[PDB]
Amino acid sequence: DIQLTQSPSSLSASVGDRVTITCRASQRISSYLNWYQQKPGKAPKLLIYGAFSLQSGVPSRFSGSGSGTDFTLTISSLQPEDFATYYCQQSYRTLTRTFGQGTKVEIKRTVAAPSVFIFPPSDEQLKSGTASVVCLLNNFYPREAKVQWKVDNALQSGNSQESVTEQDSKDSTYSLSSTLTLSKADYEKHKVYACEVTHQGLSSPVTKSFN
Amino acid sequence: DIQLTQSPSSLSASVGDRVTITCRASQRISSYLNWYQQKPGKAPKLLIYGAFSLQSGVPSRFSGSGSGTDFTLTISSLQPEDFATYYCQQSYRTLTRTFGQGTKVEIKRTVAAPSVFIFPPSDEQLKSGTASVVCLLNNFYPREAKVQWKVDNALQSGNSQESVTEQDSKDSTYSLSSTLTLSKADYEKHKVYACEVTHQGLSSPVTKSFN
Amino acid sequence: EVQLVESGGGLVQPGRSLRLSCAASGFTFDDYAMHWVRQAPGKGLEWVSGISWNSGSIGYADSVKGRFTISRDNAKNSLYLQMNSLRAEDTALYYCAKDMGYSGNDDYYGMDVWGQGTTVTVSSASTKGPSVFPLAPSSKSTSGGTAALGCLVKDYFPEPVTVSWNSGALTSGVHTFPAVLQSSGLYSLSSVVTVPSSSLGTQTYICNVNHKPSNTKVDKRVEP
Amino acid sequence: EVQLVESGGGLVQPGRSLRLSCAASGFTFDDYAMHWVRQAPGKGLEWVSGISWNSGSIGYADSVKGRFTISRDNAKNSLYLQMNSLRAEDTALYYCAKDMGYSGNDDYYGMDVWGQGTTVTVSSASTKGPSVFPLAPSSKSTSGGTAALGCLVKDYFPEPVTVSWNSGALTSGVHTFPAVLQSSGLYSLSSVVTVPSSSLGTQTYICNVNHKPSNTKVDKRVEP
Repeated sequence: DIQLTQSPSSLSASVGDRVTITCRASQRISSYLNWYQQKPGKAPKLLIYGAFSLQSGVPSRFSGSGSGTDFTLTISSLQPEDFATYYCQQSYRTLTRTFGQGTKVEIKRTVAAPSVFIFPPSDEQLKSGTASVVCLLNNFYPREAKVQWKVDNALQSGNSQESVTEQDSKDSTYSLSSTLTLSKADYEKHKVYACEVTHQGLSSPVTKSFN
Repeated sequence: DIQLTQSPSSLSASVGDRVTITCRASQRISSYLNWYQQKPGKAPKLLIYGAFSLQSGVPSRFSGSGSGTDFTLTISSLQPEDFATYYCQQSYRTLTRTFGQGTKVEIKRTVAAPSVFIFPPSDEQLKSGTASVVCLLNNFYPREAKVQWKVDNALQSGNSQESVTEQDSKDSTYSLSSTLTLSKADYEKHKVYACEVTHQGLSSPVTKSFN
Repeated sequence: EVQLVESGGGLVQPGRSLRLSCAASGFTFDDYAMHWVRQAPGKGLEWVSGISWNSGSIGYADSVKGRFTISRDNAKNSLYLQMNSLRAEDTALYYCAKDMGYSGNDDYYGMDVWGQGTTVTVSSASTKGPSVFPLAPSSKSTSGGTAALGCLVKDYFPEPVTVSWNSGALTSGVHTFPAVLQSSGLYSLSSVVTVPSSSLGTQTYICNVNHKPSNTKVDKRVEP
Repeated sequence: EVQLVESGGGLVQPGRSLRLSCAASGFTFDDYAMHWVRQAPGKGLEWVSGISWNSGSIGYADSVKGRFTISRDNAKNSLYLQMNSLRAEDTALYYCAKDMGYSGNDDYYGMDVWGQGTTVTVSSASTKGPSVFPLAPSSKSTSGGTAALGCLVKDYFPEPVTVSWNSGALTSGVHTFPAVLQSSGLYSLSSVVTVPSSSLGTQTYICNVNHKPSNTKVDKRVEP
């Protein structure tokens, strides 16, 4: 079982910049590696095949290359339309083709802190036998935001969920929704609820709470 | 498996008023909806078929209509005889006809509080190894009365049952009997019993108790 | 003139079969498709089974698909339903109905005629008669609120228990509740009558329960 | 002109089978090898199975090796995938794709033509409709920080829930999140809109939840 490994996560670049994406196998599979491009809501499209051969209809901006045992995809000048998830593929000279984990390209922007809001449980929800608290981060740029929940000044985990939006098309920012879920029976055992937000754009952690 | 959705519960209306019942399928079933009417102790009868075709012997008061996927039964002027449970059915072009749970039409009345009485367990029951205490609500207009049992100033549930009479033919009221079941040994270990009644006709909840 | 007449029903244990039938009168039996529908207390209508003219097509509800069989006898103008392996969940009133058309494939019409459904109850219990446990009025606290006195009717299996006060003499102010099934498989019913509190020391009140299936009559006195 | 069209999909119970098909048009179908690729939400591309031209050779991914069968009908210009014993882990988008070559042993070629993947969901759950609960703005503490108000859509099974504000009138400042699957098998999403705090007492805010799969629409008003 030979796996393909691509860059750890994603690259940040502005339009007109140069983007380099690499992929390597733990063991040699073949002399060729293919590249695919995928956009949200769309099927994968073949970008390069045979390592060096550019697929018809694809702009010359995309050029295949490699070094050592690794393969490279280079975008000579990044365009607004070139922001997509990219994948590497090898066939093992059989039907059982494999793909790498995929890498993303994000729009470059300056660092900015999130606006933080906390939403107490509704009465309709409490009447339903459950309770939850929502901690919202708006308009922040760095993806790696950290939010933790505390109840009665005590840390909780394993009872919350997180969902993150795609980068905004106009402000190039992200939003984050963190929800703390409690049963009504346990919810009533506590008096104060709070969330703490840690972020690269903050000089200090932001805490919001309700009673 | 496609189920039908009907009005949330029941429609409260006076004689001469306008009553509309709506039904929708979760998925498209057929181009036509069949409407049926049922009275207590009686088999249901067909009023409308083919969406717009009124069944012979049925008065013009009942008229079919609809919007989008939502079918409607309209009663132009509600009569004393029109208080019944109405049902929605679709064939799906098969023998396996699908029925809804139906919508009930209730007599509209001014809201007022119930009279509250408590009936402690008899000696014959205790001698039998059991005990039963009943909370009674008399002559109230709403159906949705709420009764909670308390023992030794603690709330109890799951060990009681509710039974309610049909709307009165002359006073248009309801009567409710809530029964709490205890064993002889468990009844005796307690020192005080109480019953709490919540009602739309009450400005405040009323609690009764006995030893 | 046009009517459907159901036959069959009764109280049976789980793991046993019961056969229902319906007779046709006032109309041509074989000009229409036939259906069975059941309705449990507190529930809406549920379709059970049905059959087209000349038995061109037969359908069953999923819940009974492997247990129930439907058939027709045109010569006798009658409809039959065979229910095998009955379960407690199958307790309901069972009705026969006449479709307006001759095939289930017609989605323009509903059911034309409904009969008088019978009662089918499935439970592992004998026809035990009721006991009566009288509920004294709280005359010490309700004397100015009108006196409410009542009784409980408990531990009976069959549905049709008749309850009245003073052998039917007292009907005014009487509120008799629907019976509720207990986890024991037996029913429990409550009944209360409201009277002037001044009558408590002058009028004797008797709770009278009449249960034909067990040849049982219970007379209990209710007093402060 | 050249395209692949997927067909089939939908919700099934665990242990049940589902059959998918793909129609080829605009190109010769029997001159190329075909492959199936699936993509779960939040995941990259995973190869499932494939077949060479003339069915000369067939391969399967290890995870489906004993469960999935692939086959083609050259004449009818279609590819088929038979998935047996489906499990919750098999939930994904399933894409039809065409190999640039005819041989499955040529490593110079990739997949040049992809169709529009269908959705296959496996779960022990019914298509339960959503419950909606409002999230009041903390106007008492955030009045100078701009107000954020929203609502939750909880305990629904089907994926494609659409939420908008004020019947589409309010789109600015609206942030809608991807739903998160709960251990119950049901999904929950949140939607929040940021508005001037001074407008909270002047503008009525309602979130509109459109559950298309069950024809259910809920209009929920959100207040301080």
